[PDB]
Amino acid sequence: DRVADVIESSIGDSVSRALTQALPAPTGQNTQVSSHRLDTGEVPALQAAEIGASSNTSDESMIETRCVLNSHSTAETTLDSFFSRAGLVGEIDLPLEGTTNPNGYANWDIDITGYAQMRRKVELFTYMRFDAEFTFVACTPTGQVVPQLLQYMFVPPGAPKPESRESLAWQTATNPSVFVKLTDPPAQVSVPFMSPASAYQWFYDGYPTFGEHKQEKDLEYGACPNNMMGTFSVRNVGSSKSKYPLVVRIYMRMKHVRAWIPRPMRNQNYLFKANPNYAGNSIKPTGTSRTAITTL
Amino acid sequence: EIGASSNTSDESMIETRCVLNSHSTAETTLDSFFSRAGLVGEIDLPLEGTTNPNGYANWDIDITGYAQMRRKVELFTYMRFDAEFTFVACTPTGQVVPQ
Amino acid sequence: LLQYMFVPPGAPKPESRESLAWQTATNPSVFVKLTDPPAQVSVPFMSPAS
Amino acid sequence: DRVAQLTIGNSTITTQEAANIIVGYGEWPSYCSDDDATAVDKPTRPDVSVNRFYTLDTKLWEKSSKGWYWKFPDVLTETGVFGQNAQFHYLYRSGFCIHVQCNASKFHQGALLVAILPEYVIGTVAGGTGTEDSHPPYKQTQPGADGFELQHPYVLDAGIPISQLTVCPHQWINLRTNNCATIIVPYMNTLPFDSALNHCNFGLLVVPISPLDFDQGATPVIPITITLAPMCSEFAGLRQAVTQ
Amino acid sequence: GFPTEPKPGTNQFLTTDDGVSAPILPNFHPTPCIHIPGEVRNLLELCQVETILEVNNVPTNATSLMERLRFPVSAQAGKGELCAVFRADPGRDGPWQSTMLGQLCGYYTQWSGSLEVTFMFTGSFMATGKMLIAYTPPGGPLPKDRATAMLGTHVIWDFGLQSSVTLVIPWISNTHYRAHARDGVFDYYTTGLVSIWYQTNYVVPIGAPNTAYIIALAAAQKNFTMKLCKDTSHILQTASIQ
Amino acid sequence: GFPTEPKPGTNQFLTTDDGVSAPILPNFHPTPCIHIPGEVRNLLELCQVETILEVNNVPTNATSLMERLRFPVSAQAGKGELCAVFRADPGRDGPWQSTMLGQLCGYYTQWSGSLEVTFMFTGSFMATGKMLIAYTPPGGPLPKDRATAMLGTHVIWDFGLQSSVTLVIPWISNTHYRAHARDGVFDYYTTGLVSIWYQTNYVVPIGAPNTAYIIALAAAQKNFTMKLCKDTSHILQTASIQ
Amino acid sequence: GFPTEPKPGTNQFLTTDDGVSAPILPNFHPTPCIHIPGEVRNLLELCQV
Amino acid sequence: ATAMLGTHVIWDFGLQSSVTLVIPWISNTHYRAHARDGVFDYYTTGLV
Amino acid sequence: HENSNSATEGSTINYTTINYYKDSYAATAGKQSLKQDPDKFANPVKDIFTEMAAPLK
Amino acid sequence: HENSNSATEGSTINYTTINYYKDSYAATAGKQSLKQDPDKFANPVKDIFTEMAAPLK
Ligand SMILES: CCCCCCCCCCCCC/C=C\[C@H](O)[C@H](N)CO
Ligand SMILES: CCCCCCCCCCCCC/C=C\[C@H](O)[C@H](N)CO
Ligand SMILES: [Cl-]
Ligand SMILES: [Cl-]
Ligand code: NA
Ligand code: NA
Ligand code: NA
Ligand code: NA
Ligand code: NA
Ligand code: NA
Ligand code: NA
Ligand code: NA
Ligand code: NA
Ligand code: NA
Ligand code: NA
Ligand code: NA
Repeated sequence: DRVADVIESSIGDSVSRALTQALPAPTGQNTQVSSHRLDTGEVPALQAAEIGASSNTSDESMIETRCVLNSHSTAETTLDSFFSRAGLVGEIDLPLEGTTNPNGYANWDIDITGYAQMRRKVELFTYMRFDAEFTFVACTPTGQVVPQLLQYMFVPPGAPKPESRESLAWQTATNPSVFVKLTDPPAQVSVPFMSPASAYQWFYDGYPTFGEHKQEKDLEYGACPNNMMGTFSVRNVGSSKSKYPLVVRIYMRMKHVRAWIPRPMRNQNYLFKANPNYAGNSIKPTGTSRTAITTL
Repeated sequence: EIGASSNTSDESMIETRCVLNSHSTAETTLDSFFSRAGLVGEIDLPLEGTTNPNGYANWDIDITGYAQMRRKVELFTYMRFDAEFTFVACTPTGQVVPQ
Repeated sequence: LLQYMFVPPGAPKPESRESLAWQTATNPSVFVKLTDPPAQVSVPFMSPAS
Repeated sequence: DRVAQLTIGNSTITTQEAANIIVGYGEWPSYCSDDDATAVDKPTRPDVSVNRFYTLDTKLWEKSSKGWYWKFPDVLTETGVFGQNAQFHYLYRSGFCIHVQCNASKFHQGALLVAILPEYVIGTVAGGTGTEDSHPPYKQTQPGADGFELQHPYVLDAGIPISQLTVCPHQWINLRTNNCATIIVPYMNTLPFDSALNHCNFGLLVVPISPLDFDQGATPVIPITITLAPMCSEFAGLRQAVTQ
Repeated sequence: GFPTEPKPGTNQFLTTDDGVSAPILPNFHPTPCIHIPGEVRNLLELCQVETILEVNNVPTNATSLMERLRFPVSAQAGKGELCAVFRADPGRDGPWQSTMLGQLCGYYTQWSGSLEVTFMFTGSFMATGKMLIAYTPPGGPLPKDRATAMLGTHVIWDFGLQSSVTLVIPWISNTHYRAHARDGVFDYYTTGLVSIWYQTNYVVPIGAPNTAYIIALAAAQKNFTMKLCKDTSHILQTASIQ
Repeated sequence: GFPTEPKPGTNQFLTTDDGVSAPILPNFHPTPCIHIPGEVRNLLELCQVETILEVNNVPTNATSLMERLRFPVSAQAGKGELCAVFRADPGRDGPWQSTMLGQLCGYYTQWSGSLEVTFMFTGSFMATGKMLIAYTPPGGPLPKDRATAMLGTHVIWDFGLQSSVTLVIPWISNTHYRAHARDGVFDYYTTGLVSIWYQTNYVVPIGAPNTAYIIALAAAQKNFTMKLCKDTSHILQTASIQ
Repeated sequence: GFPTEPKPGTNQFLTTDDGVSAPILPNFHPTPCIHIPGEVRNLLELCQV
Repeated sequence: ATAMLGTHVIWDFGLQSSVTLVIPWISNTHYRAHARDGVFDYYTTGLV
Repeated sequence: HENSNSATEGSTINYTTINYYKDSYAATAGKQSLKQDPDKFANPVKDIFTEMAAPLK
Repeated sequence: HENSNSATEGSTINYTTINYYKDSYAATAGKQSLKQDPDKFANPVKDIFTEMAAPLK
């Protein structure tokens, strides 16, 4: 009734065959007693790195070990323990006089790739899914706390970005906004995972649009819209110039973190936001160097 | 001409696969849409001028003075609801004063 | 507004007010105003000895 | 265990000096679930006509070679029936079985690191000084089947250490031990399907960590050939053929 | 008193925070709710209602605005001539801006689901013809001819007693959701292109008009969904409203 | 209202405090999570993956950086000559800085557990030889000769079909955990020293290279653990990132 | 929010107050406690020596 | 690069001296008459 | 108990809200039931027809 | 009850969190299950081998 290669066919299997399983490991593995072993045929110490797998040799087979009941916790190395720590990811200036946002408002493009510490950590993984907690610390350039009322507004991509302090966009009929005084403790808020993808990508090896990819448009290489969450806008809630110069530091704490595919950790200094460019004339070694290989 | 939208489905227009759609429809409920504070009034109490210069003002309650909020609600003819009013006060420079 | 930061041995100690170390991507930090009540925090037993 | 045969489609690979097989992240390629999918149109699963071994260009290993790389969905977009489907369809999905082969003699020596780096984004030297925000050209980000040579292998031309590249599915070709590396990669991306033209899921890196060497008289031409086969290929969103 | 410790976020006024607030009128009881027809429970109910799609968004003249609501079709030369073209993108500047779906989209950052466009032929009873409406998924440049357009999702429409035909723009995306597509980088979320071609020709007898019009109505399918509220790109106000 | 009494710590913003915060988007639902290969659950999973250890961290030249990844071995004079030496300290400046383990350590103040170093011989098939890799626990100065190095933990490696050998640096410490070792007082937490010696000699026939290289790969054992998060000693940035 | 009313003593820092304080290190686990001779439980143990 | 698009086998020299290329029966007809130049080239098997 | 004076009192829809006052109109917006009636606006025809059928018979 | 919109919804890992809002992505990070899969990156070999054996047979 039906061709055999179609019946016995396996095209369509949606379940991923996994060769490994995640086991409970709340503490470091214990060490078991070991005695001398003088025999042929069994060679724990000999490996073959070509295979691409790490050595499975254990302490017990290399030396005579005692019994150690290891009760050291492995909890502080979970993804949440590692990433759930607020760090600086943005900094906005609202000076009185200058060429940088001198009209009492600013539009910060949401991108946590502007600061090395936070950036290097997250770039340890290729993909990451998480909720976050944003905290906004505001004050003057001297650290002085001033009696000023500010308005922070999240402008998702597509919404109208304010063009002035008195822009109509500040009506926030739908965008989420926060009104705080610099005298109040830093505003804090919870953000969900808002990407149209299943996770954010710190690395996107491709282009966002089709067509010819000429020199002028190489600016778009590695730009993934699934990571472009919109803009963060700030302003003096008023219609006149503020009496003080302001600064807003943005901190981010990740929660409910999932991460996939680890990568080599940043080796060279960061230069730009949208890419991994490095100074070709100042390529420094990963670490420290010495005089001779036979001397410390 | 009948006045009813097309009832044609994807399945009858092309050969489709099976997709188990688990995308929520919660954010398009009326409460999700309208339960977001927006500017509906603005009152000035200046020191010198021709607009409420005697230290008091009477704002006629009408949420129809601002376009964003107004356009949303005018999507429907009738609406019944409770509301939460928040009053943000400060000087014209955004300065917080002990008043 | 002040910033207190706990720098465990091995972490980079700030060399200036604008040091990059103040990013506290991993070190625990506390931001307080002198007008707020004194900052208070709990610390565990963090010695490698018992 | 040193010998092996890989048969898929109408192609068969043989080897008598292998070093086992690596299955990237411990997962075999599979088709897309009905709950992981979004595109509603029924996909095409050409099977045998696209899931077979394609042998791309050969490279010459010199005593001074730095290393090469190939972006993957890409290397095949202009070859066989796989390429045609990748051009006619908007959406593509598939795993790969990569087999890098390079043989010498019992008197030659050297070691190649063969690794798979997902989302392998290329960076530039930034004009040397690091003040110029330059970007890699199309010819370098998507080199095609001819692959591309690394200019600064130590940092993988992306500011990251090659010494840690082993956290990725890899294998080595140590001439005194084996003459080939086999790595099986599942479909990895944050989406169930994606464009085979605009996006390159991963990159294949072949880099000499221990320089090739031999005494004068032994054959000096030591090639490195790349053979690869798609697995569980699925395409959707049919239209006219698009090259890029 | 009971030991407490206020955290960051204290005193802030979050526009979208859903908390409790002191009631101004104790024991107040609202007017009973009579039964009123046409109650809406979810905005998706509106996204499924077809509204006129301005495919002919060309005339800007003061007197010619009403003609953006329909596009012409007429006797040709029989070489599969192109009739009309437009992007299928719902929340993008263009034809979809005249639809209720396009307007509601403006209030959400992302959407997902199949769309549908119904074309109604308003020619005379004696007029005949067959058209080919094609939908070209992403990556496919605007088809140069019918032979290229027919390679994508399409439907051959035959004019007859049933005046309309429905082109379903199936949800064919790489991502689960699409953010609004704009020129440049966000063109990553483009849906594709729609193009009407003459399958055969607009045929008519003597005594019947040589030009008739088609009205396109667009809406969403049952699997359509939207998420992440935001404000529409436009604010209908210039100066203070008096 | 309910009698309360705010305590010290009120209004402070503790970077690592794990509390609740008002959600900005009510009823928002995230994109479903597809299945993605290579998911990480704990960083210790990465500390067990071997990465190249730069034992030959001597060349700093622009063109010679790739040679720090492997060190030479060659025909000697047969007097148990020294080949290479390096500290076993994971989170200390030196060879371990090139490894993933060394990098992840930088993020933790303390660690505990056995370490392992696998040496892969990349000479020719005709090349033979036996090496003695020794690990000298704390207090033991850099062994002056093989006869002194062999008094500590060691392994005699014989080159053959199995190209590699694994030296296990057993956890031999006085304290349960070790903080990162540096010069001076913190040298209290030193792990010891590793040194490769020629057990016999690198022998080869006519026609085969007189110099071959060894590649060292290092990682942690199953009993390895880390605690007390901190920032890495280095920040890869000089001026603002544009 | 929930109606509250702060009383006198608010914000004060009492040296001997035994309250709760935010932990600086989440999921941190201290070094196990080995057995050590001469453990003291109460100072009165010393007043008798 | 063109030959590899058909049925093939990559042969690696080693202890096992030989390798077998199987020329699978891929025909339109159930049987093939002897192929000659000209019209009967209709029954050609292919090329190795 | 508590006053039943919210705007949604007597509605064929269930709500999960929080409150601290005696007047229920002070309660949070809460979560709600996800029922929908597309036909009310999209297919308000008297004599319903199938999609397989020719609308005008 | 409460919205199930946290980033870890539908994960083969258990969490103990605290929350005061209807949206679960606002909950604390909480404690989590300590499962690990080293082999996924350290031993992703098709045909696993013992440590007592000679890797290449
Ligand atoms: C007053 C309300 C303010 C609300 C602010 C909400 C901010 C939400 C930020 C989500 C940020 C996700 C960042 C993830 C990825 C990076 O953008 C990309 N890797 C940059 O290339
Ligand atoms: C200090 C207590 C202040 C209390 C303020 C209570 C304000 C209550 C406002 C109810 C507003 C209902 C607005 C509804 C409709 C608009 O007025 C009309 N569409 C205008 O034409
Ligand atoms: Cl759109
Ligand atoms: Cl150390
Ligand atoms: Na799957
Ligand atoms: Na072994
Ligand atoms: Na091991
Ligand atoms: Na244990
Ligand atoms: Na403006
Ligand atoms: Na419909
Ligand atoms: Na469903
Ligand atoms: Na500094
Ligand atoms: Na309130
Ligand atoms: Na009171
Ligand atoms: Na009191
Ligand atoms: Na019908």
